[PDB]
Amino acid sequence: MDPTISVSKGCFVYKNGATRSLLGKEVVQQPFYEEYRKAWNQINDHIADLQHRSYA
Amino acid sequence: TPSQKMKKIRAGELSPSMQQRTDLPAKDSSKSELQLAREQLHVSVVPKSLPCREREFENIYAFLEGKIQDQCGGCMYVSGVPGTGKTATVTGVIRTLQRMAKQNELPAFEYLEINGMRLTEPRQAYVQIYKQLTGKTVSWEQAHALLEKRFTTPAPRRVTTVLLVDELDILCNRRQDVVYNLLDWPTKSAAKLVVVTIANTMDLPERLLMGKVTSRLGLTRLTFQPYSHKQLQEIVTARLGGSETFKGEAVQLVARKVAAVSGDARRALDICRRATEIADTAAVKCVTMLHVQQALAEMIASAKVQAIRNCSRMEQIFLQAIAAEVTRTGVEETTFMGVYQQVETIAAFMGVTFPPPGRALRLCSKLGAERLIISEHSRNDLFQKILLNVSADDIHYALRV
Amino acid sequence: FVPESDGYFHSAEHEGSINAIMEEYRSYFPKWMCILNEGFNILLYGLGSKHQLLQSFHREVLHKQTVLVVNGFFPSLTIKDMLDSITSDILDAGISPANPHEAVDMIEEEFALIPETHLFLIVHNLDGAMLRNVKAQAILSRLARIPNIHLLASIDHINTPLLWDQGKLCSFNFSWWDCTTMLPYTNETAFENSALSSMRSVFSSLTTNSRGIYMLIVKYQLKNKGMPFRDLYSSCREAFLVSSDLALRAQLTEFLDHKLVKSKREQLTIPIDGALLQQFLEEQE
Amino acid sequence: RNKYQNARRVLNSAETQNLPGRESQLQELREFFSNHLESQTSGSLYVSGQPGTGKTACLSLLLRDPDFSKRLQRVYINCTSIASVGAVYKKLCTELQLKVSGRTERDHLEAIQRHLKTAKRMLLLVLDEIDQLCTSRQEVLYTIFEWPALPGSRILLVGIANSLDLTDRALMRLNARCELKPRLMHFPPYSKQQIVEIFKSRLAEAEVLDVFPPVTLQLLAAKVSAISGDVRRALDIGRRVVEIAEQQKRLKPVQVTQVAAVLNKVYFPLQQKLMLCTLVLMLRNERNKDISMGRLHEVYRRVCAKRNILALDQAEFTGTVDLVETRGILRIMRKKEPRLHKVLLQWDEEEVHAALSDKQLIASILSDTACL
DNA sequence: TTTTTTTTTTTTTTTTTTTTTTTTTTTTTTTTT
DNA sequence: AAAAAAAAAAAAAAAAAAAAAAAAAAAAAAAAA
Ligand SMILES: Nc1ncnc2c1ncn2[C@@H]1O[C@H](COP(=O)(O)OP(=O)(O)OP(=O)(O)O)[C@@H](O)[C@H]1O
Ligand SMILES: Nc1ncnc2c1ncn2[C@@H]1O[C@H](COP(=O)(O)OP(=O)(O)OP(=O)(O)O)[C@@H](O)[C@H]1O
Ligand SMILES: [Mg+2]
Ligand SMILES: [Mg+2]
Repeated sequence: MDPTISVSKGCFVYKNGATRSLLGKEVVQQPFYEEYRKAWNQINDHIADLQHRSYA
Repeated sequence: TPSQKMKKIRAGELSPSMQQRTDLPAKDSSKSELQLAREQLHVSVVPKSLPCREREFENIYAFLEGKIQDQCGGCMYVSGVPGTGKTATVTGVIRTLQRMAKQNELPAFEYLEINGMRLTEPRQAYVQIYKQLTGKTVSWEQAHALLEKRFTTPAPRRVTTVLLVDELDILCNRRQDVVYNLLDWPTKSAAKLVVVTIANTMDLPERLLMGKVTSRLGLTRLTFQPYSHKQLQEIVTARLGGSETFKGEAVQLVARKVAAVSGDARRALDICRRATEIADTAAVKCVTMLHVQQALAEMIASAKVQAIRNCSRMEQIFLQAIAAEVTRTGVEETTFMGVYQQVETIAAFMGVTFPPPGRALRLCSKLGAERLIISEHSRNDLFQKILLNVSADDIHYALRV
Repeated sequence: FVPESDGYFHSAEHEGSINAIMEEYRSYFPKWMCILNEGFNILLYGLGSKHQLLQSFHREVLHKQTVLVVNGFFPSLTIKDMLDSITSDILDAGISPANPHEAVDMIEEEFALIPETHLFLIVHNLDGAMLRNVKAQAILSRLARIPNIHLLASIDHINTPLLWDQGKLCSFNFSWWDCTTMLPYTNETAFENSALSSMRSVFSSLTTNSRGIYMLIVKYQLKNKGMPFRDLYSSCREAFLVSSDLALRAQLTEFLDHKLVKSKREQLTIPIDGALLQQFLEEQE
Repeated sequence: RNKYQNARRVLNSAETQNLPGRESQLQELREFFSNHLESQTSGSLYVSGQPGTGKTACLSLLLRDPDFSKRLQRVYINCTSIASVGAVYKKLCTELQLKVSGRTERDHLEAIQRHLKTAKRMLLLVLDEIDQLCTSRQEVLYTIFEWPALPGSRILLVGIANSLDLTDRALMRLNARCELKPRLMHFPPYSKQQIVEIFKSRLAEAEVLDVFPPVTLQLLAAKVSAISGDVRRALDIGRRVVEIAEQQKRLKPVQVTQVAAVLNKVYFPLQQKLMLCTLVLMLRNERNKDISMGRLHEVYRRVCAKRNILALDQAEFTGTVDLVETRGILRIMRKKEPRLHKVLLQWDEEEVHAALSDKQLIASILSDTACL
């Protein structure tokens, strides 16, 4: 059938350079990603500051 | 450094000797006749020619002489209740064959012996067999690999090796790989291995051995039956020899009372020694039948009447109450609360007062430590379960009469 | 979905359709990469088998990434295998400790030291036969919280969020996707967790004495329409079929080895109806 | 020296070169190996049979056959001589002279998997007594039986075992795929005529055919094929016949009376008598087979009170019951306390009455119902 | 620069703890009256 | 609806597997000369 339908194992490692920012550059340099990153970081920092001022 | 000592111990370079006496031992001229009979009646002094085991000697000697002369190897299984001269007969056959091999009447052979009860694991059997060929102490994996290379690979001139396995049922486990390896190595042609296995249970190969292991164990069996009273009398009379320290009826009384219980030879040889030590105190040179009856009363003991006779007053009242509660409710396992109610009844009948329940638990713990009763931990008071370990007629004999 | 409670109290064109369905689901893959980039996890909950869809996602998209594919439908899977796999094969840190939460602590402390090193893991049937306890879901939700480790998973059972509380469901920052293919469950249901001919094939390998013993058992069972041990031992001893009683116990243990007669408490009941036993008794004549 | 010793030598119960009872099975295995050598395809095989049927003999004969010595490389592994279930990979590397980084079982497994993909020669891997590789999850046996499904592998493996349904009980998941299903092969137990031909071959191997007339061979072979059917018992009884005839007579052929006495061989203290009589009485006069040691001893004390015999105490009675259990008559269920051990009789009452041979005593015990 | 000593890390071996199998006993379900 | 068997499940003992610790062995660093 498949390479991963082995009767012995359950887990399959496809390690490619693992040792002891997922998207490409063509999506990040688009302006909507930068605008979404700025807006989400602004809203998250404001919510964190409100929670700090509540808990202090 | 002691690491050199352990390096030479694991390699077998220094012998494990023992400390010696600062005094020289006694001579046989300074001993009495009763001391000489006590020394000959020791179970450790095995004779050269065993009485009553001549047919078993012929059977084992025919098997081992055939397996040595045919240069093939095989397996035998002897069995019987303890004290019936199994290991003594097998090692006597081995000593006779080694005497015949030292005088060029037989092909030579190497005799290894292991005991299943001198090992902590069955895998350590491999450590002992390899310790009897070379003398080195290694791990069991390396020892098993070296034994496998020795017994599978043919190499002239290989000599016949007779392997004795005492207490085979201690080598049997869930997987049965040590016993399968010891019974599979004779089946190969390149190994001149003769495995003689000694055990107690007669139905051992069909009870707890797998089908391949009892398939390789074979059908050549030998059963060492227990000794009758004539045979125990002949054993003890041959131990005493030309002395007259024992009577002719004292040996018969020991034989009749030992052959009816177990058929053991160690029991007769220890009861005769105890009779000798009793007769040594009474300043008589012979062992009469009264010393034998005293030794048979002491060695075949029954001291649960004297224990109940030597208990205190409240403990004997408690022992009456457990039996009365067993009679009343019918069942054998009684809780502490009904036993304490019967305690109050019996103590009000006798007119004496009893301790509170906290000290009645101490009486119950004292009787349970001595195993006159079987009791639980006292953490669950008034609901702990009590069995009467002694019989109910024993209390009514110990307290009435 | 609204289940009505009263029932508890009173108690071709298909292939082209599936091809269009799979092309529609293969359209969602750059959106899945954009969603997995922002910290969410992917959960699929359709009817059919989502094995091939996740495998094609691993081939077509995550071809160069560190991907641990876990088959949750595997009946001999354990959390020790997955944690040993992450600590040993990806991180080169040997065997994970026997405490699994300590192993997840070790994995978080080791993935904190390597940013821009993302471990993807694709779990077919997250509700699998060895992941339906609460501890394995706690370990998987603790793994999914790490910003380096990303998760895709399949859901097939109907009672799956009964073991996800709100802490596990906030650790599992899921993005739920309705990937309803219509593929049958061939790879998921094939494993170990999901006759008179067998009796005749076992009876072919018997010897003569075992044949007579089972003949006596079936003849008594069909005469009296289980049987005791004593009358069976007397019947084997009168026909000289056995030497002792322990050989009968060995032959009956050999019969119970092959599921031919059933022992009870010794009662010996053959667990096949009387009519097929009558046909088998007439078969030897 | 003489001919009884020569028969005792040549029967031998050990490895032989000629296998007269296994002539269709060896040809079937030869057809298997030839069809997988000429087509150059891999395959699993599972041989199973009763202990003593000739499976190891067939595969050890085919592993010395020179016609398969050039085309394929033969590796034999006995699975009882391996230190662990996960250690077999290392032994296989030891059997294949592989170069491993080592010191973990996964490295030996990856060395085997790298060897099986680019091997210059087809491998024949025989695993004898494969039931020792069965465990809880059985990762090792499922890894071994999957090497036919490896990409480009040419390994063909034989697994030898005793149970007919090992691959149907402990290897069920391999039935999920038709490729990974091992081909079954059962070795049937030997009939009467096959054991007669084995005996005649072994006796003609050293020209000692005059010692055995045909009628004792037919009687012994009919008895062995009736009871068990394996050739180890056949050679053991055929050797015990000549080793009782040699010790008895010391040329006279072995008659039917001596093999009859050998086949009837193959196929008492007083307190132990009073123990067994009391257990027979308590099993007769009560439907409850739950008999403890204290409950048996309390009836035994009354029994020896009625015979005017000084009975043992509990401490010697327990040893008496254990010494009767060594004969196989009883079975003792052990508990926390020795009073609560459960004695279970495992013989018929006719067998106990025959083994005692003391009818005037046991007839008096069973008439003494009042002491129960 | 070469040799010998003492530290450090790896690998093997033994011990202890946890898990798994196996036997026994109970216990809730099912059939008969 | 109760009495009695019966199969399923729990308790417990016993054996094995795995983890942990301790010792042996090999590699590395630092002193001896
Ligand atoms: N026939 C005999 N003649 C003289 N002494 C005997 C005889 N039989 C046994 N003994 C003595 O009794 C002891 C029995 O020891 P032995 O080792 O032979 O018993 P065993 O059957 O091997 O016991 P176990 O089965 O417990 O090992 C021996 O030390 C021996 O001195
Ligand atoms: N057909 C035969 N002809 C002659 N001898 C045979 C034959 N078959 C088996 N034997 C003898 O039986 C022994 C081999 O039996 P084998 O080891 O093959 O049985 P097995 O099924 O492997 O037993 P187990 O299952 O217990 O391992 C050898 O001693 C051989 O001499
Ligand atoms: Mg002994
Ligand atoms: Mg074999």
